[PDB]
Formats: sequence, C-alpha cells, structure tokens
Amino acid sequence: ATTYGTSTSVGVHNAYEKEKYRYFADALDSGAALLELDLWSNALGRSWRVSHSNPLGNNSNCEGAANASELRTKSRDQDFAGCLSDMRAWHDAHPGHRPILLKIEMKDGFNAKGGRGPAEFDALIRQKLGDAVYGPGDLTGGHATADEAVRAGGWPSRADLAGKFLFELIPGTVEEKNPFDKLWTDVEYAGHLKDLAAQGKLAQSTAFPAVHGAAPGDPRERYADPALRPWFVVFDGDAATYLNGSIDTSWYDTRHYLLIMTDAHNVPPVIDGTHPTEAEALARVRQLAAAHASFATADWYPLPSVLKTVVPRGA
Ligand SMILES: [Cl-]
Repeated sequence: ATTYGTSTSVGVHNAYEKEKYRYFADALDSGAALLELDLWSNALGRSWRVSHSNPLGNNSNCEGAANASELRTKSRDQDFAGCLSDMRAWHDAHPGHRPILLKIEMKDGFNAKGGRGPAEFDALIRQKLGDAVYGPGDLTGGHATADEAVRAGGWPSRADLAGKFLFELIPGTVEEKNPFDKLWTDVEYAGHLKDLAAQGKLAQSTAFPAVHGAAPGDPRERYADPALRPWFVVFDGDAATYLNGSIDTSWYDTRHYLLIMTDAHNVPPVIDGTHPTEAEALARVRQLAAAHASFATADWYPLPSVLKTVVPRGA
C-alpha cells in the first residue's frame, strides 16, 4: 500500500499562523499530512479561540469561507468554527484529497461548564465537516475499544482515506501549568470516548486523544484508570527524545499506533526548524521513518516538496 499506520509523512506546527501561511487555505494546499492548531476553551464569551498566545479575539489565518469561491478573500483572525468552515470549503473543492490530520493542542484544556467540552467539540465538527471525518467510531467498528481494533486490523489504506480529515487532541501548555487538579484534555476526552462506547454512541465522536510526552514502555501506564488506556492509539512526543536510546519505537509500529514526532529538526545533528536545505529535511524524514514515526513535524513551510513526502514506515 500503504495504510495510515504503515506510512511516514510530514506536518507543520502552528499552521494557522499568518507568517507561515497567509490563509489557512494555503496550509491546506501545502501538501502537509498534519496541520497543527492551538485552541482555547476557557477564554471569556463564546467560541473556541485560535491563537498561539493568550487570546485577544483570535490570531489566525482562518477566514470562515462559505465555499471554495471565497477562499483567500476574507478578513482573517477567525475562530475554530471559521477554521472548520475553511476546511469544509477546501474539502468540497478538492474531492479525493490526501487525508489530513488536524492536530489540536487544547492550550487551556476543555471547558465543559462553559459549553465547550468534548461533546460540544464533537458536535461542532459534525456540523461543519460531517462525513468528511474519520473518527474513533469509524476505526473501532464493532470492536470493544479502539486499541483492540487497531492492533487486530490496523488502519485503512491511505487510498481509502482520500477525502478525509482526522483529528488528534493533546493537552496544552497552559493546563500543564495549572496548580489545581482539573482533568487534562487527554483523560477528559478519553473518558468521553469510554462513556460514548458504553452508551453505544461512539459513532458521534470526532477525534483521537493522544498520549503527549515521549516515554518508554507503554506510555498509557501513566493513567491510573486502566479503562481509559485502550482509547489511546495515538502518541505524540519529542523526536530527539524518541531517538535517544531510551524508547523502543518499534513497539508503536508493531501495534499500528500513530506516532507523532515533534521538533524533527532538533534530532542531532540539529538542522533549521524553518529553513533547512531540502536535502537535510528529506534525510531527517527518512531517519524518523526508519525509527517508526508516523509523522515528523517542524516549521518547514518554505519546503512544500518536503511537506508532501510520504514514505514507508519502519524501513
Ligand atoms: Cl495499519
């Protein structure tokens, strides 16, 4: 083939930043396999904010285009709903497009009390994108859990995922700094999947929660509730750390888990995170592929040829 679990592809961190891509449509047209978005749920008032730093309104390249004819025409700095609108417009204009993973960092976690929890997140994505999403319900099928499904049968072929979006969730830097014991994005969303599954409602889910932070063994052992563990089939961590000798990355490949390796440029010997040479970047992607990455991410927006790279995972 390959399948979504046997390939290595390339992502762009903070793809909503105007400095990288004038419009979000440009991020979508970059060829990248993974585009990362920073969302805020605990700002005041309505909407999920899109912003790198503490939001004042939004700071993004998203336009909220109503259709493809409107892409690259509107004022930017739109919110998550606006981003999703751009995605839908672009999707409708590019039937059979490459599968794209939207990696969402929930900067400040969820805000269920304020109407921005896992259920409302799913509902918004369903409203905007509908059938274009490949989510946990799709992967899991009739299996008891996502883990059971993925280990036994793996992911669909890349060809079969044409015209699909997938979503990954990681906890954010702000909730990592909370002195209180509010549940983090990972436990909250995984618990949501567990609860949906118990209610026979997994089909309405839209995103895969990831275990964030490179670790040896089975990283899911960090969760004291074993019932949450099989809802994590995506792992996200520092590339240099994954390559430092302490972690057996073949484990992920054998089990068909998705492995996102961040800051790919910081793997020694370090190369530029934005403007490396094409040769340097390609070599780095190949190195990470051999080390069983599903995705290698950095800021290589100047290198769309590299961003489009898809190679076999694990040699
Ligand atoms: Cl697979």
